[PDB]
Amino acid sequence: REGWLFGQQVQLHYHRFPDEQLITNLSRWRTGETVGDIAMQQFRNAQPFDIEDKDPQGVQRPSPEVYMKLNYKNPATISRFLTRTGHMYPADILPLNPEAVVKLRVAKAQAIRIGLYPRFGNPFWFRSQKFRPKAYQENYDPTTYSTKRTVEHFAYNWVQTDRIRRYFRELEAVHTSGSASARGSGGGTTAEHKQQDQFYSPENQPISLHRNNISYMEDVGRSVKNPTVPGLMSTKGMKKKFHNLYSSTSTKRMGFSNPTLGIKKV
Amino acid sequence: YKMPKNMGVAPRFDTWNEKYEPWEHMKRMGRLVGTGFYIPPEWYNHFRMFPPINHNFQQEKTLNPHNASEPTQ
Amino acid sequence: ANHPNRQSGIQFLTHYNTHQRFRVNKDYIDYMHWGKEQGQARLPHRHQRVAFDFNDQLHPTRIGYAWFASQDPTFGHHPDLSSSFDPNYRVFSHPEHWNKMFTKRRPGEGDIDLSVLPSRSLLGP
Amino acid sequence: RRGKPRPRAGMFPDKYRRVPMLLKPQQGGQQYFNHFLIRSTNDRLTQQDVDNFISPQLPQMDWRNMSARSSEESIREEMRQLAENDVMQHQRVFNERMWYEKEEEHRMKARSPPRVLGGDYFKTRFGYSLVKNSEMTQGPVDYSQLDMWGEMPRYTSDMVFLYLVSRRRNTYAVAYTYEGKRILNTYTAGNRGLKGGDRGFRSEGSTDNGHQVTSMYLNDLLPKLREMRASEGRPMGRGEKVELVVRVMGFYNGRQGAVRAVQDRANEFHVRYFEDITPFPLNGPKMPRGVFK
Amino acid sequence: RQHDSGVNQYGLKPTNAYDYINPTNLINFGRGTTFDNLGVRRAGRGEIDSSPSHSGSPVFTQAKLIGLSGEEQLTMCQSETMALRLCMAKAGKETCERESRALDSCLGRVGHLRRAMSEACWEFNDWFIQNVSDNHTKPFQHRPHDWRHFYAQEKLVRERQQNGHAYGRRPKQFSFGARYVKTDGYGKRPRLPYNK
Amino acid sequence: CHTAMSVLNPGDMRSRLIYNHLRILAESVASGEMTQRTAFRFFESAVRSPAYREIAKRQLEGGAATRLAGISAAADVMRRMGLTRRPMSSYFELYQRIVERSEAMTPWGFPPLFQFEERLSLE
Amino acid sequence: GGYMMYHRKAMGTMKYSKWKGAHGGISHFYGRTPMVEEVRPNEPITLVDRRIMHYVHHSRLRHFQLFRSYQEKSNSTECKLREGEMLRRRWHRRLQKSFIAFMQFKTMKVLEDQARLVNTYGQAAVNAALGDPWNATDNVARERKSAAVRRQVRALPMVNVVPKHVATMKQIHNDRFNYRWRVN
Amino acid sequence: PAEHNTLSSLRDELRLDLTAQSLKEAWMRVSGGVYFQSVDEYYASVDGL
Amino acid sequence: PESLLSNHMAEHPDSTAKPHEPHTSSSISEAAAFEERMLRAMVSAKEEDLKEWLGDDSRALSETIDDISREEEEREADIRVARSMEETDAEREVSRRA
RNA sequence: UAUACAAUUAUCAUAUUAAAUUGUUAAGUGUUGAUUUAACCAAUAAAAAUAUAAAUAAUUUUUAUUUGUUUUUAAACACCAUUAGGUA
RNA sequence: AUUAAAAAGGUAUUGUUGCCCACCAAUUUUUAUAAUAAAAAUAACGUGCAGUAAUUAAUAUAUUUAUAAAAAUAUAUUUUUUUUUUUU
Ligand SMILES: [Mg+2]
Ligand SMILES: [Mg+2]
Ligand SMILES: [Mg+2]
Ligand SMILES: [Mg+2]
Ligand SMILES: [Mg+2]
Ligand SMILES: [Mg+2]
Ligand SMILES: [Mg+2]
Ligand SMILES: [Mg+2]
Ligand SMILES: [Mg+2]
Ligand SMILES: [Mg+2]
Ligand SMILES: [Mg+2]
Ligand SMILES: [Mg+2]
Ligand SMILES: [Mg+2]
Ligand SMILES: [Mg+2]
Repeated sequence: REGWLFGQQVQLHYHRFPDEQLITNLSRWRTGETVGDIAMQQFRNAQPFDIEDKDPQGVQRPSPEVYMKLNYKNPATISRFLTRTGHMYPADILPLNPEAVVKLRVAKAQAIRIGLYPRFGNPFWFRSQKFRPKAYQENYDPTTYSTKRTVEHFAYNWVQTDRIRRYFRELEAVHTSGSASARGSGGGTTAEHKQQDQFYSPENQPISLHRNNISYMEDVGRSVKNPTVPGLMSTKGMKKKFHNLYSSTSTKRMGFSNPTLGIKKV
Repeated sequence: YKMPKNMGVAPRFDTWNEKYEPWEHMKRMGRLVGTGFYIPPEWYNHFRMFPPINHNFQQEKTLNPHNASEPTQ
Repeated sequence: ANHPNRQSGIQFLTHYNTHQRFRVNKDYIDYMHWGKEQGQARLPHRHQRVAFDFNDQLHPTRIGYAWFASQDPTFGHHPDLSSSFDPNYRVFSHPEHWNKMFTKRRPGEGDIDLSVLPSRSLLGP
Repeated sequence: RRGKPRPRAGMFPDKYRRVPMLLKPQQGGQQYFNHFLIRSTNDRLTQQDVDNFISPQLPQMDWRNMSARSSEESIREEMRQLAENDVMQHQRVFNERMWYEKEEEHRMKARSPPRVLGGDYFKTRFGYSLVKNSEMTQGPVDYSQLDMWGEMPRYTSDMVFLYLVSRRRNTYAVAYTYEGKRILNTYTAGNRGLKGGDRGFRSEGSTDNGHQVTSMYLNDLLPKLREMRASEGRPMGRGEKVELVVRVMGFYNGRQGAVRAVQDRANEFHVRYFEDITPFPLNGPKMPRGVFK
Repeated sequence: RQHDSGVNQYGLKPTNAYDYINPTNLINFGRGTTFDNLGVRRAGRGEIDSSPSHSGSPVFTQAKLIGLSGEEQLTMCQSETMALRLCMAKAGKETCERESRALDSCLGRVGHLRRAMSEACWEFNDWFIQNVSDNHTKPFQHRPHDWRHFYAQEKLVRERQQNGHAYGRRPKQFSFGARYVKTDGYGKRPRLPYNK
Repeated sequence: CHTAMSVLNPGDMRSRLIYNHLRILAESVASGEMTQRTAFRFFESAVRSPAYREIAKRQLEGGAATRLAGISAAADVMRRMGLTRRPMSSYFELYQRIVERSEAMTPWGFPPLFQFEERLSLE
Repeated sequence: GGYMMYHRKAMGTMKYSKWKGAHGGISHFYGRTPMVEEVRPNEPITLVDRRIMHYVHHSRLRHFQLFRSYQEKSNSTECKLREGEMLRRRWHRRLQKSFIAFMQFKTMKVLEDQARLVNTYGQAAVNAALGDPWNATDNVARERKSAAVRRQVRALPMVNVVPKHVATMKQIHNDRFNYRWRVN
Repeated sequence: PAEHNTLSSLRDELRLDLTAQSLKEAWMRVSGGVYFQSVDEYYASVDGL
Repeated sequence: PESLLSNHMAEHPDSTAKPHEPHTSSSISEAAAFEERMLRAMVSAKEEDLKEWLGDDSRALSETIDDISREEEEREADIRVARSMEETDAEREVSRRA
C-alpha cells in the first residue's frame, strides 16, 4: 500500500472531527478560558495544502496564443523556453506539451539554418524573464520541490514568535526592576531573606566566574603591527606529515581494508 | 548483489491481511465449537447472531482504489 | 513472471484479443507515469473496465435537466449521465508516443506523435 | 604515552574535580556587602531630593453617549463598518514587509450612463474573448523588446579582446586587436615555468596558476598596447583606460583566478563586456577513449 | 502479554519456511542488534541500522534537507556580513562597530533558530519512520535496471514498428559527416535496423 | 483509543446495539481471546443498520461523526467490565492518550501494518 | 590533426600548431557564444563570473559539457548514466515532497503558537512586539522606520560558491567535483 | 475569526466593550507591559493584598 | 537603425550612414506624451531599484569578493582526499603483490 | 526392465499486419611558439543540426523476404601499431 | 580554546592465511580422429594470478591478438556499489 505523492501509508491531515479541539481542551472549556480564544477558532479545521502537480508533465504549458509564435521566425518566443545557453530543459525540469516540444526543436533547427537564431546562446535571455515565473523568496508557493524555501519560511515565522517571547520577557523584567524606582523601601522583603540572601553569591553579585579575566587596563597607545622579527628556525622549509606520523593499530575485524581510504587516489 | 536490508523478514504485501479477517475466525471458531469439545469464547456467543458485513473486501484482493470498501471508514 | 516485458500479467478481465496482457500489441503501458487513479499501472483504465466492484460506480451513460420534468424538481444532474465520456480514449503513454530508445535521451530528443492529446494550440479554432 | 600521541586536554578528568564549587572562585569580601547595600539605599533617597487612572468615572453620567448609539444612523455605520471587515482576511499577524509596501505605495500615490455590453454582444465578438485571456500587450509595443540585436555586444574599432582559456591541466591568456591582429604571445601556465618538475599535476591547472599567468600577461600587455597605438598616432597619454572584452573558455578551476587578475587592474583596464565562449558538443567526432569507456 | 507478537522468547518468531532452515535470520540482522531490537529491525538512533528507508533505499541525508550543514545550506544573515565587510575594506580612519553590533545581534538570534530547526527535523525523522518508511522492505526504485520493465515496453514498440522483428536493435552510428562524404547511391543517413 | 479516534462514523455509539458490539470485543481483547487487529476489523465490519451510508448522508458531509459518544461509551465499557481495580484510571488513561496524540502530524490516520500487532513492530 | 574546440588538444601552443579562425573582433565565435553580459558600471567582473558559473553549475550544464567534452562513451553508458541520474532525481523528489509536507505542518504549529500568544497578550500588543509604529507621532518617525526597512531590503550582491573541479589520475569522470567514488 | 480586528495597534481608539482582547490591549496601555499568568501571580506581586 | 549603428561603424568606418529615426506621431497633446515620459521614467525607477544595489565604490567590493574566494580556497584545502589520489604507483604495486 | 507433462504468468537461438525510404550543410591565419598525458613518442587545426498526417482489421509469403561486418582520406577525430605506417 | 555518530559487496560458510582459473606430465574411458584429434575422469611438476564490485568493474555478441589464464577495440547490459537543478 502506497500513497501516490510520496508513498505515504496514510492520508495526510491535521484535524478530522468536529469535537477534537473541544474535547482536547475540555477543562479549559468548562473553566471558560476558551471564550475569546482565537487558536481554537483559526486552526480548528485547518488542513494541509495540496502539494501536487496538477500537471506532472505540463500539457498546460504554454497557453494557446504562444503556439502561434513557436515557429521559426520568433527568436524571442523560442527563447522563453530555453536555457541561457540555448539548450532545452529536461522533461522533469520544465515539462512541455509534446506539441510545443516538436514545434520548438523544429523551430530552433530552422531558425538556425536560416541564420535567425544563433547556434549557441539565448539572445533574448533578459527580455524573456517577464514570461518566466520568477518566484520571490518572500512569497510562498505551497507547491514547490524547493526544500530551501519551505524551511526559510518556517524559520521566518518561528523567529516572528521568538521576537514576541523576547519582547514580553524584557518587559516584565523592566517592571520588576522598575518597581524599585517606584518603591524603594515599600515592602516585599522578609527578615529571613535579610539573613540568608544579602550575602555575595553566584546568583547575586559574583566577582567573575571565569578564567582569563581582564585585569590591569591602561590608556597606552597601540604599537606598530609586526614589531617581532622572524625566528631563526625556518618553518618554510619543513614538510607537513599527517597520516603516517604516528603508528596505528587497525580495529578491522574481518575482510580486506577499504581501498578508498589509502590504496586509491587522490 | 545488493538488496534492501530487511527483505528476509519482508511481509507478504498481498496476503498478510487474510490471517486476521473476521470471517476467517467466524468460520474456524464455528467448526471448532461445533465439535462440542470447545467452550465457546463470549465474542463468538455474541457475533454468532450478529455476523459481520458481507461485501467489505480489502484493496489487496480487489485492486481498486476507487472502491469504497467500508460502510464505516 | 520475472521476465521484463512480461510484467503486465495474465489479466482476463481486459477487452483485448489476448488473455495474456503482455502479448497485446495495441496499448503499450507506461510504468513510470501511469496508475495514479487506477492503482497499479498494469490494470485497465477507469473507462475501459469490463468488471465492476460492489461499492464502486459503473460507467456513465453518455448524453451528447430537460427530461427529468416528471421527477423531483430539485433532483440535480444524475451522477451517471455525462456529456463527454469516451470508452475509446487514447491515454498518453511515453514508450509508445514519446519514444526515446533510438536517441541518447537528451532533453529535446525522441519521436512524438501528436495525434493522442487534443491540440491546445490556438491554430485550430 | 608509549609511541602514541598524547590525549587532548579534554580527555582527562577535570583537574580541579576534587575542589568544591564554593572554592572556585572564592566569593570573599562578604564583609562589604551590607555596607554597599546601605550605601546604595542611601543614594536612592539622595536622588529623590534632586527630582522632587483612578479618576472616578460614573457610568450614569455617560448616558448621553450611549443614547447616541441607539440611533439607527450610528448602527447603519457600524453595519457598513463590520460588513467591510467581514471579507476574509489573509493578513493574520502584523507584517513588516506588507506595511512597508503599503506605505511606499502611499508615498507613490501622494507623489501622484453608457450602455453596459450584454452577454450577446460578447457572444458575437470572438476576438474579445481572446483579448481578455491574451498574454500579448495591446497598444503600441516597445521596439526594444523585438529587435534581435538589442541585447548583444556593441563593439568599437578600438577595443581589446582578452582571451582567458582555462583547461584541465593548464590555463592561458592572449589579447587581440578588434581587426584580429595578435598583440602579445600566449602566456601559458607551462610557458611561465609554474608547471613541470614540481609539486604535481593535480595543482597544475589550479586557480592560483591562472592568476599568476593572467597577472603576468597584463603587466606585459600595457606597454605594447601603448606602442601599437603610438604607431597609428593614438597617444592615450593619461587618464585613459583600455576598453576590454573578456572572453572566457572552459568551466575549469583556472578560470576563477584568471578573471580576478583582471579585476585588480580595474584602474588600467575597463571591462565593457564579459562573454564566455565555451564550446558545446551536440555530437561530433569521437573524443579520445578514456579508461572505462 | 508482556511483549510483541512477532517476537518470542529466543528471537524473532519464525513464520515462513525460510526462517526454519536459516535461523540466523531470527537473531542477527547486523552489528546494531540487541535482543529488544529484534522485530524492530531499525536500531535506536545515531546507531547502526537506525536509518529509515524510502522505497527500500535508506535515508542518509536529513541534515541536508533542513539546510543545516550542507553545501546548499541555508544562510541566515548575508546582508549584515557583506555590509560589515564593506565597512572594513573602505577606509581605516573611521571604524564602525555599529555594523558589528547589527551582525552580532543577528548571530545571537541565529543560535536558537538553529536548535529549533534541528528539533523539528528530529520530529520529522520520527514521523517519517512511523507513517512513510517501509523499513527497507521494498525493492529499490532508484537505479535504471529496477525499471527494466519500463524500457522493455519501449523496445517492444520499436519492434512492432519494424514488423515485430528486431528487438533491442538500434541504428548503426554513421560518421561525424556521413551525409556529405558519401557519393550518390549509398545511404547517407542511418536507417531503421530492420531496413538495413 | 483506536475504536474511538481511528474510525470515521462508527454509528451512534450510545445505542445499545453498537454499544454491545464494543463491549464484547473489549472483553475479548482483554483475556487474549482475540488479536487487536482482528477485534478492530470486527468492530468496523460489525452490523449496524440497513443502507448505512445513505442514512449517513442525512447527518454527515464527509462522513466524520462527533467523537464524544465514542469516548463516553469507551469509558463506560471499561467501567462496567471490571477492567481496573480503581475506577477512575480507565477514563483517565483513555482520555490522556488521546490528548497527547492531538499534537501529532496526521494524528488520526495510521499505517495499516504498524497500527496493530504484526510480525514487524515499532520501537 | 584537426580537433574540435572542446577537445583536449584543441588550441595547441607549439612550433607547428596554429590557431584556427578569425580570432578577434567579429570572430570565429560569432554566433557560437553561449553567454553575454554587459558589465554594469562599477561592478567587478568577479560577481559576473560567479553568477554565470553558478548558473551553469546548478542547471548541470557545466556537468554535461565537462562530461562529453573529455572522453567518448558509448550510447549505452550515456543512457545508463543519464537515466540513472534522472531516477535518482525522481527518488529524491519524492523525499523532498515528504519533508515539505511535514514542514508545512511544523509551520502550522508555529502559526498556531503565534495565535496563542495573541490571545495571551491581546492582538495589538503582539503587533507592537512585531514592530508596529504605534509610537509614530508624525510622518518623520514613519520615514525613519521605512528608511531602515529600505536599507534592509536593498540586496547586496550574493557571492555564490562554485565547487572546484577535481583533477584525478586517469579521469574516470571529469565531472568530478568531490572526492567520492562513482559508478562510471 | 469573526469580528476580530487583525490589524489593531496601540494608538487605535479603545473598543467600548469588555472582552479578553479589549481588556488586554487596555491593560497594556495602562500598566505598560505588566502581564501575569494567573490571578494568584498578581496577588503574589502585590504581596498581602 | 540605432541598435546596429555601433557595429556597422566599427566594421567599416569609411562607410557613411545616418542614424535613421522613425517619423514621429503624437497622441493627444504634448501633455499625454509627457505623461508617457513619466511612466517610462517610473518603470526605469522600479527597475533601477530592483536591478542591483552594488554598494557604492567598486574596488571596495572587489576586495571583499576576492578575500572570501581566498578563504574558501583554504577551507577547501583541508578536505580529505581519496586514498587512490594520495598514493604513488609504488605502494599500488606493493599492495598488488601483497 | 515396464509402471500417466503442461495448457493462468516458463529468457538463446523456426522471425511476420508492418510506414517507412529520400534531404549539400559546417569548417578553415595570424605569426615565432613548451600543447596533451600518470608517463612516454610522432606533430597545421577547425568542423558536417528541420518533417507530421496518411497507409484499414482478419482469413494459404515459411523453397520468398528480414535482424548494427560496407566505394571514395586527394577529409578529420577515434582506434591499432610506434617516429617510416594500418585503419577510420 | 582548531570532536565522533546513522547508506552499502563475498564463488566463503568459525568464512581472504577463505576458495577458485587455465595451459604444462602420466595414466582411465567413449567415440563423428584438424597445427599436436574431440570429449569425460584425474590427486603430479612448472608458470602465473584470470575470477569472487578482487589492485585498468564484471557479463553477452562482434573483430583482432596470444606461453597460460586471457588482453585490445566496437556495440548492447547490470546477475556492479547511488548519490539526488520541477524555468534561478
Ligand atoms: Mg557481486
Ligand atoms: Mg545482508
Ligand atoms: Mg548494515
Ligand atoms: Mg595521418
Ligand atoms: Mg524457438
Ligand atoms: Mg581412448
Ligand atoms: Mg584430448
Ligand atoms: Mg585477479
Ligand atoms: Mg579482468
Ligand atoms: Mg577485475
Ligand atoms: Mg567479457
Ligand atoms: Mg595471454
Ligand atoms: Mg573475450
Ligand atoms: Mg571489455
